[PDB]
Amino acid sequence: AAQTNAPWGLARISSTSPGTSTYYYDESAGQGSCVYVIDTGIEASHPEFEGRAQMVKTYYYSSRDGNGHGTHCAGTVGSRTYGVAKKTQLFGVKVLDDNGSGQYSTIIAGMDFVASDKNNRNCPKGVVASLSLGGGYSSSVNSAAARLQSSGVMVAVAAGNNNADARNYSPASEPSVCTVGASDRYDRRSSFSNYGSVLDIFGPGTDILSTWIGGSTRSISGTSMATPHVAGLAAYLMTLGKTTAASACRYIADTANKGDLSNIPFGTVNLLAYNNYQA
Ligand SMILES: [Ca+2]
Ligand SMILES: [Ca+2]
Repeated sequence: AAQTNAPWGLARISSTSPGTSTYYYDESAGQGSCVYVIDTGIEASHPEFEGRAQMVKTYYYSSRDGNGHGTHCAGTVGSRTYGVAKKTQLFGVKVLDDNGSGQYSTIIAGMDFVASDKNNRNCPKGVVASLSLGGGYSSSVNSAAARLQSSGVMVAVAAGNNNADARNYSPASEPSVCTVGASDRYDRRSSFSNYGSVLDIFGPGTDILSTWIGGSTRSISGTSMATPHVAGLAAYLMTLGKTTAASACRYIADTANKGDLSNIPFGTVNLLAYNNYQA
């Protein structure tokens, strides 16, 4: 299948070179996989989700996304027009309030929730979690991410938007998960993206168009935007049977576009997520 006039980041992960505008993908489109979006929530009634999204847990007074971040990033995972894996099932877990903030104790509880809730869901091709959040280093937050990964969930996390070494941020600095940096449409590291030896992969992160609350759309930038491209790609590749939750991050790094990015400091991987699609 091919989506013409696609958002640049979708086209970028289906191409060996920048500057294309078609997103090529296998029709299976992540069907049978499930992706938890752990964020501000999901506006599940947005037409772009086609009924494939639902809120399963909130830690505040409502389940509604009053912010937009969670709806945006879920749309990059699996909305019809803006998503990588267009037939996946999306579950929302609201660990951030409508101002986009959350306590570490709540974030940890949300990850432990996913590790157990997945056992109650029908996800025959596997389970992914997308965490576009982060803050200062916390061994307790890292441990919670490691637990989620160990339980059988492919965990993708943002490297952070500080233009610094990701070793000082959590859960980015936890080695056992998939830590995602951000790139722009000209194959430069996004000027805000963290770096360091703990990064596993880069994905598109500058000027990412996706769903927004109020049934709308908008374009925003961050490593928070890059992470759902990798989460969607993992769900897409697990549905195809090419990899599992335990090895998906390694498989994506193995099959990435290598050496394409500019302004990558020595010691950081030069790997850009790529779906290797051949019609
Ligand atoms: Ca290339
Ligand atoms: Ca890693």
